[PDB]
Amino acid sequence: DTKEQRILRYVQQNAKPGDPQSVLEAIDTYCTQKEWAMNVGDAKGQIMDAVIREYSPSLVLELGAYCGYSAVRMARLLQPGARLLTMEMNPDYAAITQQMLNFAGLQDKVTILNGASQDLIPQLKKKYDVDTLDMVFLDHWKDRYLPDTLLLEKCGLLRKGTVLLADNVIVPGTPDFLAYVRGSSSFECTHYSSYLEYMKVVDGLEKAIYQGP
Ligand SMILES: Cn1cnc(CNC(=O)c2cc(-c3ccc(F)cc3)cc(O)c2O)c1
Ligand SMILES: [Cl-]
Ligand SMILES: [Cl-]
Ligand SMILES: [Cl-]
Ligand SMILES: [Mg+2]
Repeated sequence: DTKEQRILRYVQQNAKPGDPQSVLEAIDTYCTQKEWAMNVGDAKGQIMDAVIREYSPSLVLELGAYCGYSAVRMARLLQPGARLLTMEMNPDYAAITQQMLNFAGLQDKVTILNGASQDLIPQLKKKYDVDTLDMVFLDHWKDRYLPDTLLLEKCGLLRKGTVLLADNVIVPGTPDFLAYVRGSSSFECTHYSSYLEYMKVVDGLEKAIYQGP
């Protein structure tokens, strides 16, 4: 089997069904003790939690679900009725993410879409009945952060106050995105320094709040 299958199985056998916190703890334990994986992790996860709680977004888009760690993290803190859409281009990972959400009991709050974000973003308004997004979590291929941000704007999915939160702006880094948002009058940016998941290596999140045209 794959690392991702092994992570899912560990959760199923070491967490309590319907208990998202136990799911996060199980993944963190597995990835610290057994096999590293590119989940956002606890250090950066705590920063994400603080941001989610500050904004209480009604509609969140995540780019890059992977195994669903961040989707569980965010969805567990959403208010009743609030929703998460998460995109994952790898079908095997999309299936892991669905099963992870199912186990966590969060499947009614989250929709996991299998496809490249550049292909799905233009369908959000008509197919998924989206008006604008309250928050976007970027965690997919690092060279897609900038083009997909520009695509979100083109498609009319950003509003004044839409919070972009980007993982991995130090490692692996996303230099074009980071330069762009920090240099743009349409974004107000804040850097949250942290650590790479499960590693004593500096990383960070960037929050970029959209200001309109
Ligand atoms: C498999 N996959 C398909 N798309 C993606 C998008 N994400 C990343 O590439 C990603 C990578 C790293 C990372 C990898 C190696 C390393 F040495 C240090 C950091 C960490 C993350 O948090 C990430 O999100 C991953
Ligand atoms: Cl994650
Ligand atoms: Cl993608
Ligand atoms: Cl961590
Ligand atoms: Mg990441």
